[PDB]
Amino acid sequence: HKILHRLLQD
Amino acid sequence: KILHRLLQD
Amino acid sequence: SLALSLTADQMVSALLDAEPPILYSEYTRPFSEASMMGLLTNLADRELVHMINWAKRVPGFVDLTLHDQVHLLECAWLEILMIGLVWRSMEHPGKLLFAPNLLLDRNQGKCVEGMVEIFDMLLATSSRFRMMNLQGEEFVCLKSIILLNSGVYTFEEKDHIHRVLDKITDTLIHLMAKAGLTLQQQHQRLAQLLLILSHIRHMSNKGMEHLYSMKCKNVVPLSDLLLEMLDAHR
Amino acid sequence: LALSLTADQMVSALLDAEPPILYSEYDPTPFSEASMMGLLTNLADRELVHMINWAKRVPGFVDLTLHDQVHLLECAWLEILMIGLVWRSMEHPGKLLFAPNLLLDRNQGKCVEGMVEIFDMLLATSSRFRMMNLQGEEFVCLKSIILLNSGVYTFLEEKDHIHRVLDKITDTLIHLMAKAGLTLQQQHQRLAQLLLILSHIRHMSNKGMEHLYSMKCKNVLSDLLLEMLDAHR
Ligand SMILES: C[C@]12CC[C@@H]3c4ccc(O)cc4CC[C@H]3[C@@H]1C[C@H](Cc1ccccc1)[C@@H]2O
Repeated sequence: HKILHRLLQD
Repeated sequence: KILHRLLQD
Repeated sequence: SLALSLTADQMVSALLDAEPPILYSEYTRPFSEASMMGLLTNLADRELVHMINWAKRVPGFVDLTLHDQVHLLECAWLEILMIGLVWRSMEHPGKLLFAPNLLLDRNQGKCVEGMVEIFDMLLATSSRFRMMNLQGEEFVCLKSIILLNSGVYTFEEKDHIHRVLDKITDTLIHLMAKAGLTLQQQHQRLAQLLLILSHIRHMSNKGMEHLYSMKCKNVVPLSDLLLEMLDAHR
Repeated sequence: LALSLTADQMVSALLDAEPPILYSEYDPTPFSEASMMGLLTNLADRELVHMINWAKRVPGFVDLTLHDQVHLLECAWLEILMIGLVWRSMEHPGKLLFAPNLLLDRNQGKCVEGMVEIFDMLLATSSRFRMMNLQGEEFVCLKSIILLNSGVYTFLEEKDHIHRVLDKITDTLIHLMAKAGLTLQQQHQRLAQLLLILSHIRHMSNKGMEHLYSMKCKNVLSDLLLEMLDAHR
């Protein structure tokens, strides 16, 4: 899991 | 400085 | 696929509209090494959040899968921060405008060690932009090129990216022809702009080293997001 | 001097200046990490001697002061070695032709750690040149651009001389592409595609320097080579 993943979907 | 020399010719 | 359809003019407007805002530094007393580092890593961390939302607004970037979007941002994030810093420092010769309330000269780069070298390289890029009279329309094209180019050769998905890169190239030429430049001046200026990206890449690699080294010697904690973008270059 | 040149004479002058393809001491009688790396660094050291004399033939380079000639070479020497390796590897998919007797795939670049990553990057660059069907006349232009550009902003009227020559090389690339029958739109696009690759070559060189300085300390190896490094230290 990456924070970068989350910010790209939000 | 080797490069200095090889450039000097 | 919509990035392809756009006119040169629509590409410029779409990029200018995507532009992230100029953030402020937390500042205010004279700088120690650890305080200088703290202000910069705090600023970079907040800019990262805005860069990620700017990237999604770069035409054709949403058409990529999530895995590729992560890869391109992990590879280019410092380059993108640097070209932006260089851009907004154009009308401040000899100084780096990290933030409107954080304008630094190279003598203030001595506060942290090895910082001066990157400083002079960054000031040199800003002096190059100023000498070329880099336009804002050209700048936003270069920044998105960095985003799509820097990590493309470390992956059907390339073809799209390459087709978008060609579209941005057409946009650059279109801006120069609109500016009255002759055909020869157009491809010469196009080459001069893209060669600067080689130096921005160089500054980024040296910045990664400098960021990783003073990370292991632990003066200020880095945010987990910044720490993850940095660990991707290992 | 260099501002004189015909677009066609620019090409032929660069083609004539091309250094030779050297051989390694590779004896296929497997190697080790130390031995395989010994061959590579031995080969790079001998290529440096030719690159220096090739740089003297690059138009406009001799017009530079000896201080700036050293600087441009100290910054670009590994970039120039890499683009040449990538160039002579175009016709060998999944393999790097370090020397006619030294052709390697990524599985053998594993012998040294972290070299696998640089190997894939060099292979990806070579595959990109093959996909674009890079021409030798375009290659010699790019290699000379690296020599004159990579160090230009680490260096007043001497800079403008370098940028004047760089502009002429840019004119040459366009001249070649228009001669190949490309539309004006296709020329600008191809010009951009070639120059963006130099950003990745710069990246491979930066990581190559790290892998290199690391084993200057690890201490498994040339005087001229150890001296090129400290400049990037
Ligand atoms: C100063 C710095 C390069 C430039 C970075 C940057 C660029 C644009 C921008 O808008 C914000 C920033 C903030 C981060 C900047 C980098 C930090 C780094 C120096 C450093 C600071 C703290 C610990 C280790 C190393 C490194 O040397």
